[PDB]
Amino acid sequence: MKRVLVVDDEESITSSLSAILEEEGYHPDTAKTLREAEKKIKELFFPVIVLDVWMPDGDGVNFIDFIKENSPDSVVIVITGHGSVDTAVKAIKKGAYEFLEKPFSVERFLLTIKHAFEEYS
Amino acid sequence: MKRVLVVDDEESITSSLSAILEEEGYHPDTAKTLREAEKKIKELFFPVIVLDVWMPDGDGVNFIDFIKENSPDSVVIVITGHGSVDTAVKAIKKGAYEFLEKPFSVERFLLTIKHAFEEYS
Repeated sequence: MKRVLVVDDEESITSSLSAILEEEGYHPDTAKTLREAEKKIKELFFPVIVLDVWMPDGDGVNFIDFIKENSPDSVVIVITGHGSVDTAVKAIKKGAYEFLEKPFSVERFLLTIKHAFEEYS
Repeated sequence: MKRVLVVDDEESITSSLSAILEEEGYHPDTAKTLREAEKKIKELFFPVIVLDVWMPDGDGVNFIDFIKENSPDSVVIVITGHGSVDTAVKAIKKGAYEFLEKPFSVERFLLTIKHAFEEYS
């Protein structure tokens, strides 16, 4: 199942990214808090999940630790508008399949998901 | 033996980075061509090597493929002044332990090596 969970305190963004995700047949999700995404993350099977860095509860880079703990085969994408090569690297070796800034187009956004699964396989 | 090979068509840079590397007891090296770094690479044991992207023969990101072929346990660092998050990621999953732009300070430069080994272990 092309299930995907988009975690972002910005309903404005998730709303858009959710339109393109649901269009490809995928199941886009929204989460304003990580803790909430963790409860369901362990209560259901999620192939690929998207979690930005700019989080209210806590950064996303560190959030991976939990995922890689209760979902090693799982793949999560880290995105942030602040931009940073340093944080990007450490965010790639943690549990981020790809690092994309805040602004993104369906072209690069869709390519991320499609590859997110194929890779996980 | 704290051996390190810095590949950069810029003798001006390698000259500096080589001063700090040799200071820590490491053995800094310079290479204006990849092909040359490949011959010696398979002619000796190299724990950590640094290869920038801006190369005359060919990009460094793709160069990793060769290393990961005749040196999987080996760790190489990819650096480029052009800067790019996209290329950075793909350069991290290839064989780059860390991604640092052109300009760098001994503080971040030394930290890369020190961790380069410890990590490889």
